[PDB]
Amino acid sequence: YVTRTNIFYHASSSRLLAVGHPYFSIKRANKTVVPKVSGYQYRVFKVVLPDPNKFALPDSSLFDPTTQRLVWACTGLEVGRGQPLGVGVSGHPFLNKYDDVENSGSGGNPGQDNRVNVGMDYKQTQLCMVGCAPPLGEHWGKGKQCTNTPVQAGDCPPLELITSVIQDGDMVDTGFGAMNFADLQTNKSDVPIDICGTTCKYPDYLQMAADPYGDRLFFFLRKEQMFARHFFNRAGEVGEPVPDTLIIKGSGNRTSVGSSIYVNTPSGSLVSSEAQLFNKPYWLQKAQGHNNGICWGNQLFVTVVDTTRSTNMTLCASVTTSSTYTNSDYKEYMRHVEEYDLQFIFQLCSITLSAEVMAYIHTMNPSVLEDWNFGLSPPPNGTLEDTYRYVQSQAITCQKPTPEKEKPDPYKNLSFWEVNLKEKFSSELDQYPLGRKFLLQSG
Amino acid sequence: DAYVTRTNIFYHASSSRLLAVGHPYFSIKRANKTVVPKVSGYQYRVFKVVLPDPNKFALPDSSLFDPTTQRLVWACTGLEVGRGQPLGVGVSGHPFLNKYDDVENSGSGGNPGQDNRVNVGMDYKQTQLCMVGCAPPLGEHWGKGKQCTNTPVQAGDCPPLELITSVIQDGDMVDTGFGAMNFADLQTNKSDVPIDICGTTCKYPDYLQMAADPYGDRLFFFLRKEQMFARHFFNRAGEVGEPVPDTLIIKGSGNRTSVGSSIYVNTPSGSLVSSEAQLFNKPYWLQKAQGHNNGICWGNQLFVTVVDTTRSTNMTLCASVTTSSTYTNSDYKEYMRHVEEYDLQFIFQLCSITLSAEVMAYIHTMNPSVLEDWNFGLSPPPNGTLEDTYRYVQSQAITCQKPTPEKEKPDPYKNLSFWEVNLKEKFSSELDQYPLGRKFLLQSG
Amino acid sequence: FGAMNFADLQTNKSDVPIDICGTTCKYPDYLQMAADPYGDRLFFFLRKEQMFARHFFNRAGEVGEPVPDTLIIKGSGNRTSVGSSIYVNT
Repeated sequence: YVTRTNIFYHASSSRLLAVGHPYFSIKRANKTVVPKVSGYQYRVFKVVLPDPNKFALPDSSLFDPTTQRLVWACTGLEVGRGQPLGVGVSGHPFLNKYDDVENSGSGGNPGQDNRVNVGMDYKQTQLCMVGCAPPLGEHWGKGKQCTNTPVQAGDCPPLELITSVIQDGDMVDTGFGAMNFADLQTNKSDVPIDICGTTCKYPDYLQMAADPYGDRLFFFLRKEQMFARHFFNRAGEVGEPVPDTLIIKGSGNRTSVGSSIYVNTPSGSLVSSEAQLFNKPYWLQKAQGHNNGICWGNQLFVTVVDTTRSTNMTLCASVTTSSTYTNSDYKEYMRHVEEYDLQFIFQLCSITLSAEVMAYIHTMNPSVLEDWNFGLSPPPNGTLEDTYRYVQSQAITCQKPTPEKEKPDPYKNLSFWEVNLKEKFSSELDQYPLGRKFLLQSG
Repeated sequence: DAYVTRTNIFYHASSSRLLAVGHPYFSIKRANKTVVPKVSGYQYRVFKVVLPDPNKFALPDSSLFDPTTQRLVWACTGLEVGRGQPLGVGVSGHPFLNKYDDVENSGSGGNPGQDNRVNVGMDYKQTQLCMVGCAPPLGEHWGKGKQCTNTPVQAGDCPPLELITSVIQDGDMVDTGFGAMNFADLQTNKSDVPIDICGTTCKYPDYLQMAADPYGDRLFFFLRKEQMFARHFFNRAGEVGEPVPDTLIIKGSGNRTSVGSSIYVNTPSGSLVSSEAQLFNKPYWLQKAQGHNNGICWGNQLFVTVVDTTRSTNMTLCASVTTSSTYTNSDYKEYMRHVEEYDLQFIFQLCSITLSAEVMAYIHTMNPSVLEDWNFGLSPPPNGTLEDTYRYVQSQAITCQKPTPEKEKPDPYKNLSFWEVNLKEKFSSELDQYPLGRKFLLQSG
Repeated sequence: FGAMNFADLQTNKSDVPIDICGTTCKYPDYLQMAADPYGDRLFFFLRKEQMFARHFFNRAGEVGEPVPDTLIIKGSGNRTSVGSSIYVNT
């Protein structure tokens, strides 16, 4: 039903800032000096693009400027990523830990504060997600216990699966679960320090496969490998005693209980250069969903998260410039670099205009009708109803801080990294490389 | 399969979600009942699919088929496992293990027993599999205790073994490769294996036994992937039992007149995940099956078994019964659960049958107990036939117990238990606005 | 380890091996070469690299900036001492 056009463009930025501290965000209450800039953080970008009915087109002899609209059609998609390779690492300098359970006979008596410096690697991961609708991240928090008996602190609760949109800055889980280590962990010491202040996420694809619009997902790959290195313990008491059915009470020191909690050790394998999905161009020559290149609002969502170039930088600075070697010479400083760019090739679609397909987009999305004009008057939404909002000689209806004002813009508290490229088009494409790579593909 | 006609009717089904969490190692409960059962990654996954009768739905045309002759049924086309968790393995062990010491890097030799039980946690082997069929599958493990019995038994003899072909119930742990055998029976130490394996039974499927009956009620799809490597080596602690023959060894004096370890124990291990090596969310298409059964839910009913190790993570959270204090090791008490996620995405084809005598003979061959659900099976001579003379011997207070013949066999497996799912309700004609029903067009072309 | 003038950024001259103590490592990009519309610096390229992590090590000296007092739970007595969160990949 769409009108496939004839002319293709391209835009790209030149660079994208991401440099600074991997471990955490040091920020004064007056001002921020550097955010937590880490490789493991989710990297979501949104470009803003212009509108093709806004940009005047001189070769418009195909279509009449009243009976038709115009929308872009994203065709060629390409991820720019150009840093040197290398693994990063984090940890916790104070970890609840008895010993290696693998080669040890029994454990000592838990006294006070066996929290020591252990610093651990993470997994391989590379991914991509492209659309004109934001993606959903699925995480958990503690389920509220139901009021049958009063609970004491120190309990196992159940757990609610929480759907949320994905921000920037939050990190991916490393097989430790999309769970609130803010809420569920309560000691601030059991998981590493990079994540202990927050929670981690993961995208659920099957509910993401459950949309009729197609505008949220049409193209997606993944790699993500991992193995487990070691087996250690926690340090503390156990809220659940293991039963005496399948165990035997011993004698002597064996009557003193050993560790029941075991912890794993997530760990990365060898890296690969060849297996990277970066800088291989992709095209929706055919769609898998309901978005046949029809991105809306001149808006794009991209999220690509990587662990491969994750190396964090070491740098020191002298304090006294001493001659004979001391330990009081150099104060430490830790940063970590990231660098990306985005490269995209497009098409157009001139929309045939009736009220039926004007009723189509409302059945897809009602928000962008605010600028999709057609004549603003005859969407006749009005039908018969009693009254909710429009009878105000007030007397029962009141002071109302919340009810209708915080809801209509959903993404304002969604804090994520942004990109503004509303002028970077290109008519001819022999002067741009990846379109020339397309030019042999088109022939 | 050449007696039915492949129709043109194709629908879609969908289960939305299946939330399931629980403690990994054992089940927590009071004395009464379980609200929080033992859930972990390595339990076998027995399920039941339930489909409604196709004749009771108003199919769009009534002329191409005839209900007075035949009673059509669903037929399967292509299904897949929609696994949905972040990838990761969670491990366990047993806090009191039977062991001398390590044999690999033998620093010094041991002397047996004296109760030095060992806390060692280790990983497992890896599996991935999928298995379907209109009848639930049959697994195996080993048994103990019976012989031809000519000789008496002393304290602690050697028993022979016995293979137990048995059904898989859900919650049964899949083995780490040790042995499909009753650990409650053969492992009397109650200490030697990890904690969820100490009392229960691990089992395993026999695929050639699935290849035995040539119908195919237990198999028409069969895909697999497993990997394996063992890291280091152990002993046990105890007594030798059967001694090694010294007829080829040469003994020695000093401390070496004493016996060393003869019992030698592996420590198996797992390799990394390979996310391209999985088999989930890839649409599977079989135009030609492997048994006589070309994908028919005989019973309007199916059985799927798929066990994961990739998303086998354990999960922790810390909690202090204390309000706040200066930090000791006596502050927090710990709790463990284990997340799970499974969903099913289901495409079928309505298939017509025809009624003939050898047809209704063959249903009595296949499962004779099922035609009573069908309606056009009527016996014109009576089966009750007034042998009891239609219940009038005298009924001398028979009324109280007259109803004790109610009805028998309403379930073939009453004591068998497993988790399942209702699917009487999730159907639609045009699957195109559903996911993967557009991928129906790809394979068809 | 990084694309830097290391002897500038490290005044210790002892936190890296020898051939990077007073030198400066570089690494070729692709994209600026991809950006040029002439290609006198690019017409055919390829690469292959493998790496994994052996160990984790530390550095000793003046401490850095710790967390803002809440993600730490303060140790007791001997455990009051806090050290190198400098996490050395290998």
